[PDB]
Amino acid sequence: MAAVCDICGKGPGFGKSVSHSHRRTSRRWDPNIQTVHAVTRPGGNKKRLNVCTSCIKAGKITR
Amino acid sequence: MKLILTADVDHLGSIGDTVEVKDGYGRNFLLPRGLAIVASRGAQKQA
RNA sequence: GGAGCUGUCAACCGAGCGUGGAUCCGAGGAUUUCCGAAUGGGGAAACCCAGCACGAGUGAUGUCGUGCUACCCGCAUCUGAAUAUAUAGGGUGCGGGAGGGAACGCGGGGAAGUGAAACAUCUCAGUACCCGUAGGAGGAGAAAACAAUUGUGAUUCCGCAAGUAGUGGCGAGCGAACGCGGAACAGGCUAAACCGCACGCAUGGGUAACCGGGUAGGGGUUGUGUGUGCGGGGUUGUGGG
RNA sequence: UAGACGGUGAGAGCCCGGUACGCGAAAACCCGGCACCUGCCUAGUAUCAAUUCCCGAGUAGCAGCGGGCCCGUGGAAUCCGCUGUGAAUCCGCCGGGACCACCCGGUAAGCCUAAAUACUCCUCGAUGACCGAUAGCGGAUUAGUACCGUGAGGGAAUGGU
RNA sequence: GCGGAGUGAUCUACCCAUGGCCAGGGUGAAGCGCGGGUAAGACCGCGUGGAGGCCCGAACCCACUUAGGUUGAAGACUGAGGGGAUGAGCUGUGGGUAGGGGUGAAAGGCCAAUCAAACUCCGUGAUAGCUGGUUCUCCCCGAAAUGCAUUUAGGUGCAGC
RNA sequence: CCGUACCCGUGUGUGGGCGCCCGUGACGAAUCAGCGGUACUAACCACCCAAAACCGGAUCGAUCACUCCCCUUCGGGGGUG
RNA sequence: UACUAAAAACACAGGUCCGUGCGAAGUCGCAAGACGAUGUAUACGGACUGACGCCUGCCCGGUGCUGGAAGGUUAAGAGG
RNA sequence: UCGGUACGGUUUGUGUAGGAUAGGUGGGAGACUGUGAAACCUCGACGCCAGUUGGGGCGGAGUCGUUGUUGAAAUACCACUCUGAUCGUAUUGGGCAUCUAACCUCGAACCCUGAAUCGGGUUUAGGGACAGUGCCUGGCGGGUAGUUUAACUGGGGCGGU
RNA sequence: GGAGCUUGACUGCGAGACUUACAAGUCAAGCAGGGACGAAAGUCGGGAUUAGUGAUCCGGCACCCCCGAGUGGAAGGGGUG
Repeated sequence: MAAVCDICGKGPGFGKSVSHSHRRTSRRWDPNIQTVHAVTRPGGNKKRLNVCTSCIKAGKITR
Repeated sequence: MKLILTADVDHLGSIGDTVEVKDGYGRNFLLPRGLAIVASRGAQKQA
């Protein structure tokens, strides 16, 4: 799971890979986006949301 | 994490005494169950 | 505007218009089969087939005509299941979008050949190329910038600086900045502390100690605290609110 | 104030269409001006003690991995992105090329900002020590046609009485 | 030849669903019944019946040898002879897998007459120490094929002429 | 096109035949009292396989603590108990 | 092996081994999701051989695999 | 449970002086009347029938510094003795065991789906803070991609330089 | 060949030549300082000579105030060995 954080825009970063011999190739840094059940009130539908840990730290924190 | 504890919990202690939540226990056990709230500005309400 | 027209290609007929203003020029408007974003459904594009409503017509089914009918987003609003609160959904309504365009711009993705007398780092290059995405230009911008003791006082662009200091299997090669001189030269609104209110959560469900401050009194009642929201205020670095 | 070009039977200022120059817009559009309409203010400016609050938060900064800036992780600052941790509001915080004390400068994590600059599908007017039909756009002529190709695509020749 | 972006499974390779074709003969399994056999079985000989990745042999699909053709009648054929021909079959319609990938009863062959990685366009005026070309004249003067070093000996730099 | 069939559909026609509506016929509720069944089933029970601890027997070892004799280079094993 | 080469090459049956305990293994795809399979150890994918008959000898040293933990070596992180 | 950070506490080896065996040294060369009382009885880590320290009871107005035959032995005041071992007050890593509360379940039933075997929601049941995933990091790895693999070579190769 | 004492198997320079494509290599009288042998004159800048070696970049040790990205320091860089 790496798809863009639904409520921030934390997309993947793209770049290279500095090998020991410096033969760089393409790689990307995916954000730690986890699938959580999200509600809008005490006891809501608990739909679904792939969201980053920084939002688990502040924002849409339900469970 | 500093949550205003509103229920007698063995882990944390007496209601309104203190709090040392390990950044997640309260997130998925106190805040969804209605046992504690976020100490945003309620510290004045508690004391 | 004016006496000749009926376009040309290919040029021979026919029959007509015209000084009362034709042909011709330019604008606006109407009409605008069918396909194509094509979008009532569907599709071998230019084909077929439906539904709703109005109306024409046949002695009546058939047929025709004019309108409406995709999706997604957002806005207002009714209902709001499984499941009770309640939401997702569903329903109705009004706007916008959807695809093209010759080049130009931004962000982001991201090569090889070549060169390196081979060649991997590297270079050719963040070009070509795909998507997104605008605009008539855009981007960038109002100093958490430069200088280094004289200070300047938003950004951008051309030219110096310079093929330098520098960086590089110190190889091929790459390549600035400060500062100076020019073009055009504009800087202005918001958040937050606070205050008065609406919504919201607790307390007091009473002695709240508030009701524009205060005085003399009264009622003693919605006081207090706090989340969201509207409107005042405040928007700055010699620090300011 | 017309000798620019072109055409007319051959080399035209005075033959012709035109040029110089001056006129010229109902209506529509664009621009500008005028009036209406819309919309802001019953001041916080100034002197002062400094008790208290505030100046953009999972941000800054730190660590690791990467990008890029002359700067090829190197002693590697500034800037951007990802991942964990994770501060403060003026005796503050960041920068001034590892870094540290002092000094100058500006107060980030919120928004907008025309001109100068670049470009030409297309439409005007003009130019040319540019071409003259095997050249110029491939295309002066039924031209992106005939034709070739499953198709994407490739892609002619023919001017002159 | 390399890279990107696109295009083609309408021939061919494989598969999928769905219809069809296979004249006419030959052989005559199991099963069944009878008789013999055994208490039954095992076993033998008969009749019906009729199966086989069965046989000979047409259409049909192939392409084994030879001859012919070979600027051919044809960018892979013909004639005379052969193999399979009720099956792992053939063939049409319809569809899909598409390029560092597909497919393959496996040959490194087929993928629109080209496959030890298809085609078109773009990068691209690709590059090559290599081959071929490099357009009118005249006048003066006039070499080397030696030496050093070279991921170098068919090239180049410096020296010598 | 002459002649003869078949299918879908509309409207007109005859009379028949059925039903609307009335009428008729057949099933047929509705509550209350009792009583059942256990039907579900709190509990509890029959079976019911599993069974937290605690006790134990063996199992080998490249685990380890102790020991017998055998070896050495000194680091290490045997059948063992 | 169209377009020089049809066989002694290939291929199935048969016989072994390896792997797989279920959105299995393996493959396609980055993932989702498919195939395998509307199957699940008498099944499935993979490797060698290629009916039947008799058989399939010796060798675990090297390199593979499958199991093992004493020690050694042993990144980051922690600590410093 | 193991192993740790900080810290309040009775506090630790018959190796040597010996009523005096704590790595050691000390606001005091006594902590006053202001200490767990040299009585038998009996035994706790050391255990040496010996002790600073003891181990439980007590003839309830004194062990004694100031009665050293030693490092000045009187530290159950101090460095709170290195204070092990340990009694535990906060903190904390790993492993061990369990749970439900995140999370997971092409595990069952139900809902606009009466338009579905996908999805989505609920409930239930079972795994379960593991796994998968993100960052960093080690290993493996011709399955994949890009390159190299010298020369006079008495043609080239082997050879030798 | 042999014996006694020693460390010039040094420092900063070295005109001028050979040789050579270039880099590179090779010799050098004599001078300043300071020292060894020598009573002295004088010899000594390794071995009777020629073979015993390896360009550049980068990195490491010691040393020299050479700089020190505002200043004073440091990191780092620079010079000599």
